[PDB]
Amino acid sequence: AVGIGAVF
Amino acid sequence: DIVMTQTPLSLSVTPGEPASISCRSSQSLLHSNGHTYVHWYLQKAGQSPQLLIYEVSNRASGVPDRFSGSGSGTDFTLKISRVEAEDVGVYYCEQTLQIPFTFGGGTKVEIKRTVAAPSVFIFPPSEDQVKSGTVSVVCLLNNFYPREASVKWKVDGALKTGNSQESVTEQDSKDNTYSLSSTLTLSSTEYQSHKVYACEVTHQGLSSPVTKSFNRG
Amino acid sequence: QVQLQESGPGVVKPSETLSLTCGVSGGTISSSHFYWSWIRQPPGKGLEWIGGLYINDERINYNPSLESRVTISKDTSQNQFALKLTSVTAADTAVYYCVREPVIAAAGTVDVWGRGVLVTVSSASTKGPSVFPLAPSSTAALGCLVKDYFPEPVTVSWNSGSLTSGVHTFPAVLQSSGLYSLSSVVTVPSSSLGTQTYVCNVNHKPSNTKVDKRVEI
Repeated sequence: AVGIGAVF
Repeated sequence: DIVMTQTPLSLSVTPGEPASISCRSSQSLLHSNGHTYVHWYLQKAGQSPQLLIYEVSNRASGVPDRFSGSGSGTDFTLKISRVEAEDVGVYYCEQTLQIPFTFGGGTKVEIKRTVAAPSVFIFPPSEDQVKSGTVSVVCLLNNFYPREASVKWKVDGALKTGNSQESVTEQDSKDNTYSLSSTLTLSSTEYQSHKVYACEVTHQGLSSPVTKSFNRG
Repeated sequence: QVQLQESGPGVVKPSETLSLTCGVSGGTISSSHFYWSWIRQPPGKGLEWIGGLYINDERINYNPSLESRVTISKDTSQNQFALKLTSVTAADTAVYYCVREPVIAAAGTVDVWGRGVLVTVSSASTKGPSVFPLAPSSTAALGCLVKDYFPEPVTVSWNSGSLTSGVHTFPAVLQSSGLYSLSSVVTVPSSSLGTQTYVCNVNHKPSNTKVDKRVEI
C-alpha cells in the first residue's frame, strides 16, 4: 500500500 | 478487527468491456488526518500482489489510466474501464487504518468466452504403475469453458466415491479455456479386483453425459 | 531502484522455527517514512498480514492471531528485514512476502514487494518423483504422471522445451502420504505419431532429480 493510517 | 468484504467472488468479462469490483468495510476507513486508508491490488497467477490504487482513488506510479478507484467511508469501488487480457487475476482490497491490516477475500477476474465442451480422454495405467504397487487412473477434460464440470468414476458400472482427486489449470491465455484432471488412485490389488473403469463427464456445453472407459488389460 | 530479495529454507519440520530474510537491494533499511511488513498466502487461500515495523519510531505491530509466535526485526548490520516464527504447523505452509510501504505519498507513490518464498511445513523427506507415461488406449492426448515427490516445486517440459503449445501441467495435489502428485498432458496431431517422438522432461530442483520419459502408444 501507499499511506499507513495506524502509524498516525 | 476490521472485516473487508469483497464482491463478487468471481467476475467474467469479455475483453474491452468495463468491470467493477466492490469492497466494503465493517467500519469507516477515514482517519482523523483526513486520509482514507483503503487500497487495491492485482495478483496475477504465480506472482506477488501489485499495488494498483492507494487511498481510494490515487493511481500507483506505473498503473494505466484504465484503472480507477472511487468511494468513501465504508464503500469502495474499483473500476476497469476496459478489461484487457493482461488484467486477469485476483483483485484484493486492503485497509491500513488499524492494526492488524486486513484484506478482502479477493475477486477472481477471468475472461468470458463462448461455452466450450471438454474433450475427454482416459488413460489406462501402465504396467510400470501396476508393478509399483499403487495405480493412478487419469481422466482428462481438456479445453472447456466455463470452469464448472462434473466427473463421476464408475468401476464395473458402480459409482465409486473417494480415492479420486481433481486439479484444474488456470485459464489458458490463448483460447480462454480450462483443463481438468481427475485421478482415481487405488492399490494394485483393488485395481486388479475390477475390470471396467469409466469416467463420466457432464458440462453445460454437452447435450448428454460423455463416458470414456477401458477394460483393464 | 529498490528490490526486496527474499530467502529462507523451503521445508521446516513441525514444531520447529521458520526463519526468513528480506534483503534490500538498491537502498538501506533505515530510510525514513517506510513501514515494513510480512504477509503470507496459504496455497489458494488469500493474504494474511503478519506484522510490521515503522522506521521513524521503531514501533513493531503484530497480528494478534499470531502475536505469541512471531518475531519481526530490522537488522541494520546486514541491511535486512527478518521474520522468525516458532512452533510451526502445517497451517503455516504458505508463500511469504516482505513489503516496503511508503507511509506517506511524499515518500513514494508505489510500494515494493519481494518475489515471495514458499515455505512448506512437513516431516516428509525431500524426494524426487517417479515419472510414468500416460498413453491413450483425430487428435491424441499424451501425458506424464509425476508422482511421489517432496517438496514442491517440479518443472515439466516437453521435447526439451521445444513443444509448448497444447501443454497443460496441472497443479500438484498433496497425497495422504505427504508427498505430491501432478500430471502434465499435451494434445498432438494423430497423423504425427508415426514420425514424431514425445518426451516429458521432469526436473525436481530441490532433490536434483532429472527424468525423461518417452510417451508412445
